[PDB]
Amino acid sequence: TSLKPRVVDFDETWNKLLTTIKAVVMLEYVERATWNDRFSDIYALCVAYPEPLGERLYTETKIFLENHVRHLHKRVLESEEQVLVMYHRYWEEYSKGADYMDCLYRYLNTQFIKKPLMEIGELALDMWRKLMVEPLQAILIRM
Amino acid sequence: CTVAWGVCNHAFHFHCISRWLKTRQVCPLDNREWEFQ
Amino acid sequence: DVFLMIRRHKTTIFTDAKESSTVFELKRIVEGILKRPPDEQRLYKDDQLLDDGKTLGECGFTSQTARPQAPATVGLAFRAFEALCIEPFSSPPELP
Amino acid sequence: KKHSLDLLKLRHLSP
Amino acid sequence: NQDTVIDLGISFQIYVLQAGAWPLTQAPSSTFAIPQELEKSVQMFELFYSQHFSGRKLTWLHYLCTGEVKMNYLGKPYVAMVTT
Amino acid sequence: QEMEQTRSAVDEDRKMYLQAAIVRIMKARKVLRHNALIQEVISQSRARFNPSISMIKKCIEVLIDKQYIERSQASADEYSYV
Amino acid sequence: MYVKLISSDGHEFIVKREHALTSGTIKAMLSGPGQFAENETNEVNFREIPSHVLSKVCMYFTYKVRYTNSSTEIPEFPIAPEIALELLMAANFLDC
Amino acid sequence: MEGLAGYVYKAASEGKVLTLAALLLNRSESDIRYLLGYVSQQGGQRSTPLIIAARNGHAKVVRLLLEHYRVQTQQTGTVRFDGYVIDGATALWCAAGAGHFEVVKLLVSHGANVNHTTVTNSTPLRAACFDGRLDIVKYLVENNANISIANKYDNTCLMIAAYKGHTDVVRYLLEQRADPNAKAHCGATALHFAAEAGHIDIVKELIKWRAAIVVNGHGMTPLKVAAESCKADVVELLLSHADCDRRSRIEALELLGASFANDRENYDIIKTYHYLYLAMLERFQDGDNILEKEVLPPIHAYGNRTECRNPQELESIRQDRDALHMEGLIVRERILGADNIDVSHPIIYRGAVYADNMEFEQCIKLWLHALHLRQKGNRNTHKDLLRFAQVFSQMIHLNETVKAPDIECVLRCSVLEIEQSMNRVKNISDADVHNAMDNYECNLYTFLYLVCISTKTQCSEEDQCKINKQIYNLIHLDPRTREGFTLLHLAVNSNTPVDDFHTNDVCSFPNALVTKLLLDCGAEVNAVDNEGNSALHIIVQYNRPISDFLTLHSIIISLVEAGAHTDMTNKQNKTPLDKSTTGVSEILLKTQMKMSLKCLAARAVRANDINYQDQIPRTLEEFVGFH
Ligand SMILES: [Zn+2]
Repeated sequence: TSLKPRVVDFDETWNKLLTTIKAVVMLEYVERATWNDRFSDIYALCVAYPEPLGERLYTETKIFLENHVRHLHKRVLESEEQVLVMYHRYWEEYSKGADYMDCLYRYLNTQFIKKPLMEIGELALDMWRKLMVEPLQAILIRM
Repeated sequence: CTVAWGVCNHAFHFHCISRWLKTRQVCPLDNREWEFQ
Repeated sequence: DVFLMIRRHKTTIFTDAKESSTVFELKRIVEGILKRPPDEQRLYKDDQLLDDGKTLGECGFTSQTARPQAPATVGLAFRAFEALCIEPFSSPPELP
Repeated sequence: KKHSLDLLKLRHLSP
Repeated sequence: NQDTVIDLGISFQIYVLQAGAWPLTQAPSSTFAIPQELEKSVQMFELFYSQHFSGRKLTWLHYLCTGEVKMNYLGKPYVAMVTT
Repeated sequence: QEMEQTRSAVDEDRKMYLQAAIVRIMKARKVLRHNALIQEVISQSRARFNPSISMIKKCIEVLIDKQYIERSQASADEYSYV
Repeated sequence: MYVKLISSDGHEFIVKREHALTSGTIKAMLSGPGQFAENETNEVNFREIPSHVLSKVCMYFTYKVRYTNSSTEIPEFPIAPEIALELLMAANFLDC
Repeated sequence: MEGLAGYVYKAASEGKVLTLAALLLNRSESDIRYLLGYVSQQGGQRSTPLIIAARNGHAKVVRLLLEHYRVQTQQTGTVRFDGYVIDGATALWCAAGAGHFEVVKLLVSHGANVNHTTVTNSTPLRAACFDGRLDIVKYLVENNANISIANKYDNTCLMIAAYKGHTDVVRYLLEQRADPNAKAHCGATALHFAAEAGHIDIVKELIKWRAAIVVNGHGMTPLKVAAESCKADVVELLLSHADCDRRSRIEALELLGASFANDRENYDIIKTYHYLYLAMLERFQDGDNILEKEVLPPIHAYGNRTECRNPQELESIRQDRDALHMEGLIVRERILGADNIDVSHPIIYRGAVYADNMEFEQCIKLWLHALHLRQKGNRNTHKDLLRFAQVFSQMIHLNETVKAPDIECVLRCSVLEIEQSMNRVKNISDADVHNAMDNYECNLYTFLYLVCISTKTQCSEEDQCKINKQIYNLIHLDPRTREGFTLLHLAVNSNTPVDDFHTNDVCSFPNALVTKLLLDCGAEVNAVDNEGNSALHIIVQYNRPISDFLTLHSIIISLVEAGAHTDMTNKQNKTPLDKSTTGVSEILLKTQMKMSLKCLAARAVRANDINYQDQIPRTLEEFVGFH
């Protein structure tokens, strides 16, 4: 096809995008042709007629970041003995995932977020703060 | 004050150029007829 | 600072060079960026062979003609030389 | 320039 | 900060001077050709200075600045440095 | 040689200051006596160099040719402008 | 050092990485997982933009690298009427 | 025809007969009736030829017009040229207002319009009372005209007679057994207007008819109204009403002494001390049922004084002039409250006197207090903010430090009053929308002067943060002038009016510090005016590129660094390079341009007129719109 603004189904595009971005956050080896194809998917979502799906995409990736950080929170909380090691490993993985998410979601950052809202890398860091160091601040500080 | 340019790449002060053209219609360095922009 | 569009079928390379310089290092750099033996590259300027020691400024294109804009239709072929079947760019859609 | 001298119901004073 | 990796080979040190404030000027002609080994620094500082301190034209003065000397042809006797 | 030209560089600088000072006085009252103007320009240009009587007299003649100042027709001592 | 830009219609365009990092989207595509650090290929798949617009953005990459800050008499960049409004969308996608 | 209408208007202007007779015959009926019943537009005002006949005292021409035709006086026209010029009035209205009795009586003799009701329902008796001629009023009431015609704001003819110095009109009106207790819109009942201009004979005339004393809407008796305006004689007359009471008498004397301290026309400090001492002696005269002062808490604006509760301290402040000025201000504040209309002006006058004597800090305190009172009362303070801009630009030009909290306070007041000015412009459709628009533009200019002053004054980090917060708050309302100029555009423009007072020495537009401050506070750097010119389109058109090149350089750097488009086009599709009209600005902008393929492609799309609607991203439609 082309970059023409076309009516696109949000469900399947968001499903493939969610799979590739959870693979990115967990640092699973994702195909790089898939990486470029999902750049194209981001562009298609931020542009599609009759209403831009930028707000819906931002809300959906916010929900995905929230529940992934909550899952990591539950895992590090149940890993009582190695909470520190698990938090360090998950922090490295999630920092790389947040940087690569700010890379993948560049069209939202430079065309929807800054045109208020706050960037996808900033959103991932804020969610990690509020749901991953804010709840267990006391135990991490004491450890 | 304002700066007045010239057709011969000659830019000077407005008052100085006005007094000079009141004296003569010749550039103060070369021999060419003064004009504004 | 001559510019070139070295074409071989679908593959296209944008290359910077100097006004007065031979095509020896041109073949060496396309060897380096194409990952293939160096002897099979043969450059065609509008489908004619050129000397391997003659400067590319005198070859028919200069920096005044080969700008950072559309540089040249320089074709490339590899000995198996192969037939020159340089694929053209896709035609633009019919505008209203 | 003399601030004091610069100093100085309009619809109601109409006839 | 530049996108490509650039090494000058020079520990650059420059004293940028206001034109009308300072008394040293270009009253003599002094048509000096910039040395080729250090021309990369002056062709990139002007690239740097026009990008940051825009709208400023540099008139390089060579006879009020020093330099260092390489002795590859001599055979490196001791260490020497004089004005550029 | 460099010391001599710097002593002569200020000579051209003080001529421009004398011309600027004379014009500045001549736009406040538009006419003064010839002897009254000399003491006035010395008083203004006093924190800087002290101008000689011969130099200010030459600066008047230069400013006459520049048509910034001109001697009055009724009295040559009085200075008008044009 | 050299990246490869595969168009939608098969065509492969090879331009310098320094030339192709002047666009934000390509810089984001090269970074992240699957950077494919072979130091010579760095292929990217542009499944949407056709061949002519990708050729034009590669010419623009060369043009901007050459004229980033120099030559105040900047030459005009020749946008054809039939390539505009499709190079504009391509430049928006690439964030050039 | 309009030309023959102008011809007959010129004929009737000179009061001639044969010219009008030759210019109003040899035609049909309808055109002649239209000529005699339509107004001509002269000097920007429409007026009947009968209006210009009666205004010049040419009664013979209109008398023969009434004899030879059946012309009526019921034509709609203006009221009067002395600052009203509102339409709706009849010809007899201005005939009475022209002070010509014979034209009035001949217009009554054929088709009287004594009971005319305009948009202000002002009868010709209103203009007759305004002019002040007894014969016109007498005849007009003798023509069976009601004298109790109250306006929408209830302006009886007796009120305008009392406000003016025409005692004959008001004495004839009260001789007809008119209502003396006439309530107005603001509550002012006859005596309040009479004892405001200091007309002693009129006040005597109404007390003879027992006009009575009643408190108006603003909490002011006629006696307190008289004492507020330094008119001592009407205060004397109203203090002998046979029902006045001590508390009112002493508060009136205190108010009179207060008013004499700070006024332009009536400034006597000896009268201030003497009336304050008379009120204090009459307070502490008996020792039984004594009336002690209910002293208000001290106010920082008037120094730190706490009135004068004893005659000894009043005696000690006898010879100290500024203490007496402050004492008068404080007792005036106590008597008239902090919510009266006229309590603020003497404070401003004392501030102006202090500023003229180079005493600036107390001037700022007094003017800030007046500003706070006027903003609590929700009044137009665009003159007061300009006054702050003038005095702040007088300390900076005099190399005097300006206090940062004072600048913050006046900036907060300016931002709030610009909010209320926006509300005033939005609410008022076309009643006085031009005055509100001019006040809005003046307020924007005064805010820019205050910001320019704030840039040149060194401030602490907290005070600078508060100033930036106020500027930020004003920016996030997007204030726009008539021609779409945002708050950034005027600080960029060179045609932005700087006031002819001391503001010229400190406030120069374009200013690189104001632009940098606005861009740091979040000004929309890509905002457009009505013509489409952005902030960059106006700085390039600046016609003094070399005289203040330091200013021109830094503002373009700030505009581009803030994120302006160095390529976007206005409504006329003119790039700022094309609209640069200057080599120096063109060189600076070409140095500062950053090239993008999006800009070149959009420029090619716009130049070739390619249909881009519904073929591009919605966010890119705007980009094609300006590129
Ligand atoms: Zn010339």
